Amino acid sequence: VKRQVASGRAYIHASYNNTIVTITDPDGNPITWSSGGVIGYKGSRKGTPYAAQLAALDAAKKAMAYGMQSVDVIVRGTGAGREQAIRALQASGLQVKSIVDDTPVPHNGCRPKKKFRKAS
Amino acid sequence: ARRRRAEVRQLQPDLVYGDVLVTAFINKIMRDGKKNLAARIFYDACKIIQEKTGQEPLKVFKQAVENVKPRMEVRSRRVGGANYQVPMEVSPRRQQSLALRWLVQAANQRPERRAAVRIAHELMDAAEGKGGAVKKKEDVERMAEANRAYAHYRW
Amino acid sequence: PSRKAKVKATLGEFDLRDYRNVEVLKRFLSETGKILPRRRTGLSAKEQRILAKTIKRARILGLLPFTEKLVRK
Amino acid sequence: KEYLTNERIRAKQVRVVGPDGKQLGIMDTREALRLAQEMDLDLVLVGPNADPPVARIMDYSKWRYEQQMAEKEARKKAKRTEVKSIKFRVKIDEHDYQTKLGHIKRFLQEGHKVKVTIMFRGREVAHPELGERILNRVTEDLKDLAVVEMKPEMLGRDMNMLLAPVKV
RNA sequence: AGGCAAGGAGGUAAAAAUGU
RNA sequence: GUGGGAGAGGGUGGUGGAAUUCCCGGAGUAGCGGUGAAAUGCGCAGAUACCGGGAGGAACGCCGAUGGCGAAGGCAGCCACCUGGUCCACCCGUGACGCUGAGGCGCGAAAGCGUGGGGAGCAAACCGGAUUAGAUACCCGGGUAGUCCACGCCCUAAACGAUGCGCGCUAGGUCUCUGGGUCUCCUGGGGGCCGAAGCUAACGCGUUAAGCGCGCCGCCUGGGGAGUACGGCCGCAAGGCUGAAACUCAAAGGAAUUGACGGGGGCCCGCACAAGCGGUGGAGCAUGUGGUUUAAUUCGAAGCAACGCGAAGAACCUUAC
Ligand SMILES: [Mg+2]
Ligand SMILES: [Mg+2]
Ligand SMILES: [Mg+2]
Ligand SMILES: [Mg+2]
Ligand SMILES: [Mg+2]
Ligand SMILES: [Mg+2]
Ligand SMILES: [Mg+2]
Ligand SMILES: [Mg+2]
Ligand SMILES: [Mg+2]
Ligand SMILES: [Mg+2]
Ligand SMILES: [Mg+2]
Ligand SMILES: [Mg+2]
Ligand SMILES: [Mg+2]
Ligand SMILES: [Mg+2]
Ligand SMILES: [Mg+2]
Ligand SMILES: [Mg+2]
Ligand SMILES: [Mg+2]
Ligand SMILES: [Mg+2]
Ligand SMILES: [Mg+2]
Ligand SMILES: [Mg+2]
Ligand SMILES: [Mg+2]
Ligand SMILES: [Mg+2]
Ligand SMILES: [Mg+2]
Ligand SMILES: [Mg+2]
Ligand SMILES: [Mg+2]
Ligand SMILES: [Mg+2]
Ligand SMILES: [Mg+2]
Repeated sequence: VKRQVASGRAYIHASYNNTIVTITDPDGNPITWSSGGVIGYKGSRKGTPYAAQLAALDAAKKAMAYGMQSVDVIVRGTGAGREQAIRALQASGLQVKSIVDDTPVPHNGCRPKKKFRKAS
Repeated sequence: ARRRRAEVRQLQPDLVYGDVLVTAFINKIMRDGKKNLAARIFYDACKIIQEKTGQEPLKVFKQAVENVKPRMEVRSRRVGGANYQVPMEVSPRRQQSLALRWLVQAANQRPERRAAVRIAHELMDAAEGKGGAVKKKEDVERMAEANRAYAHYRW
Repeated sequence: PSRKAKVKATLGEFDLRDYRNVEVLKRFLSETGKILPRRRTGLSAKEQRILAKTIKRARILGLLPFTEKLVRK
Repeated sequence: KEYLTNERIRAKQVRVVGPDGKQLGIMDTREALRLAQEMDLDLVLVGPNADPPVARIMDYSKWRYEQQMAEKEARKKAKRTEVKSIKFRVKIDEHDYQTKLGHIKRFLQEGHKVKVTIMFRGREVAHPELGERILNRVTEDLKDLAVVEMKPEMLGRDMNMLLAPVKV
C-alpha cells in the first residue's frame, strides 16, 4: 500500500563513514530512504562522495515511484557526500525547492569522544 | 620526465596509404627492430581484409582502432589502505597508443598459425565490435566504473 | 578581503541597549542565527559587547533566533 | 545468491510457493504479483533453474537479512583463534625468557597456535646447540598447556616451531 | 565575470627489530 | 571623600535554547556504525536516517579577540540579588598612617578520598575487536570509578612570565582594551608587538626591563644519589611539607655555532618512480663468488662502489698453491 504526495522533504545525513538520504513527506514522515550500504557499497566507499550521490539518486527514484516530484533538501552533517548528494538530487529531475542546512551543532553541549577533542 | 612535457615523436608517415596511424601500428607490430618484416605483415593483413570483408583495409583498420580506444582507465594510486585502483580519463594520443597496443596483443593472442593473418582477423573483429582488443577495452571500462567511487582522487 | 558594507553605518542611529527593538537587531545576525563578528558589524569593542548582550537577552525572551536553517547554500 | 522480485521477473508463467510452503503450482507471474500484494509481501524467483521458474511469496528483505545473519554466524564460528608468534633470541636473559613464556601461556589459554621462532643473526653456526636447547627448555616449561604441533624448522636467519594447546 | 585574499569546510598525512 | 565607569571577579536564587542520550508515539526498512583498512558492536522482537512529545543530566556554540577580570588557582548562556577588587576625573579631606613580610591564618587547577545525592555525554581501570614479532598501546566497540552538585578533607602542578613584592628613574614607534579631557590631538590605567641607552653566556630583555638604583622576603652553592631515607609535622588514606648523608661520576647544565640527521616544511632535480619496451628470478650451459671438499682447490675484491673483478687468454710456464 502506497500513499502518494508529489511534494516533500529530502533529509541528507552526511557522515564521514556513510551518507544516508531519507526522502519523506512535506511534514516529515519517511517515504523512502537510501544509504551507502543500501546501494551495495559496503565499507569505505559507503561514505565516499560517489556512493552518496548514488544513494541520493536511488532515493529520488524511489520517491518518483510514489509520484513524488517537488522535494525540500535538508542537509545535516558535513561529510564527503553532502554536496555530491545534493547535486545528484538536482540531476534526478526532482524539483529541489530549497537546499537548507540543518547541521546539529551543539551550543557547546556535552563532551565529544576523544577523537573529536584535541581540536577540543 | 621531471623538467619538461617531453614531446611526441612525429612518426615519418606511411607510403602505401600515407598515414601516420598506419606507421604507428606497424611499429607496434614490429619486434627486434625489423620494420620491413612487420610492414610486410601489415600489408598482408590489409590484403586479407580486402579479400574478406571487401572494404578499403586502411579505413577498416581505423574503424577497429576507434572501436578499441578507451576513455577511462584505472591508474593505481595509494591513499592509505594500501593502493587503490583509481579511475581517470585518458588523453587522446595516449588513448590511441593504448588501443594500438591492445590490438597488437589481441592479434598475437589469437589461435591461427600466421601473424599477418591473425592481425587481419583481429582488425576485422575490432571493426565488428567483438573479440580480443575490444574485450580488453570493455574490461578496462568496467574497471573504471566498478571503481568510480575513487574518481575524486583526480591526480 | 571583503569590502561591501558594515552594519554600524548601514543602520541609522539606534539604541543597542534596547532589546525590545528587534527589527534593529536582526541586522546583526547571520543568515544563521549567529551574532555577527566585529569585522561584520564594525562597532567599537565595548559597543559590540553591549550589542551581543542585548542579542542574547532577545534570544532568551524569544525575539531573535538562537540558530537558523541556512538557505540556498 | 539474489533473485528477481515481482517487477524484475519478466518470464510469463511461474511456479508459486507460499510463505511457509504453500504449493500454488504454475500460475501467471502477474497473478503471483497480485497475490503477493494481497499478502503485503513480494514474489521472488527462488528457483529460476526450475520448471516454469519457482517463485516464493515472501518478505524478500527479511529473507536477505536472515541470509546475512547466517553468513555472519558462519564467519563468527570460523574460530578467531590463529597463530601468535614469539621471536626469541640466542642470548636471552632469564627474566625476559620467563616473560616470553608467560606471553606464550596466555596465548595458549586464549586458544592460539604459537609460532615460537628463535631469531639468529651473527655467527648462526653454533645456533642449534644453544637455540635448540632453548627451544627444548621452552617446550619442557609448557609440557602441561602446550603440545608441540611441530619440530624446529630452520628457514631464514632463524628456526621456527609451532605449538598447539594440550586439550581442546 | 576574472583577480587576490579573508574565513569555513572536505580529501592527503596513518605502515620501519636481524650484521663484518 | 564626591562623581563616574569596565569587567567570563566571587557567591546565591532562578531560568533559555542547541546538542547528546533515553523513553514513548508515528511513519518507514536493511543496514547502520565504525576505519588507514577492517573487525567485534547494535539491527525485521524493526535499528539507522525522519518528524511529534516527554524525561534527564551536563556543558554553554556564535559574540570571542592577539580581548576583559582576578592575588594566584582560575573565571564565559542570560537574568536578578548579595559582594570583592580596580580605574579614572575632582584635588576636597587625613597628614607618613608607608614598603616588605620569618612565622601564622586564609585561598589554592586537575586528579584523588569520605558521607549524601545525581548520572546525559564522556571516560581511567576493565571486557571486546583489530594492528602487531609482541600490544598490557595508540585505532575502533562497549564500560566502571570518576567527572556534576552538596558538605567535609586533600594540597600538589610546567600553580610558569619557568621573571617575589613595592617605589623612583632611564628613547621612541606601534596595535590594543578601558577611563578623563578645550577629543582629527593630549592625559591616566591595563594587555601585546618592534626597538634607544643599558644589560645579557647568549638567547633575548628592553617605561609591563631580565636596564640603572633602593628596601624587605624566598632560595641556590656540581650531577646523580633524591625530593629519597631518617626524624618530625599535617592528612581518614593516597600522600604532602620539611629534608640529608654515605657513596659515586668528571662532569651534569645553559645558550648558541658548524654539521649530520628527521617516518619536519618548501623549492628542485636524476630512467628515481610512473608511461613503455625489453630482460633477471624459472631451463640448460658459460663464467665469478660463497660455502664445502682437498695435499692444494694460491692470494686479493664485500652493500651500492665484491661477485664475466685484479686476469687484455691457468694444459707446461703462467703460479704466487
Ligand atoms: Mg565611588
Ligand atoms: Mg521509535
Ligand atoms: Mg588636599
Ligand atoms: Mg593639615
Ligand atoms: Mg608565609
Ligand atoms: Mg575534582
Ligand atoms: Mg563511549
Ligand atoms: Mg585489548
Ligand atoms: Mg586483541
Ligand atoms: Mg575506548
Ligand atoms: Mg566524590
Ligand atoms: Mg585542590
Ligand atoms: Mg605560561
Ligand atoms: Mg598557569
Ligand atoms: Mg616555580
Ligand atoms: Mg607573598
Ligand atoms: Mg590583569
Ligand atoms: Mg601602555
Ligand atoms: Mg644596543
Ligand atoms: Mg623587545
Ligand atoms: Mg611602549
Ligand atoms: Mg640576569
Ligand atoms: Mg612529590
Ligand atoms: Mg616519615
Ligand atoms: Mg642546548
Ligand atoms: Mg618504471
Ligand atoms: Mg659491482
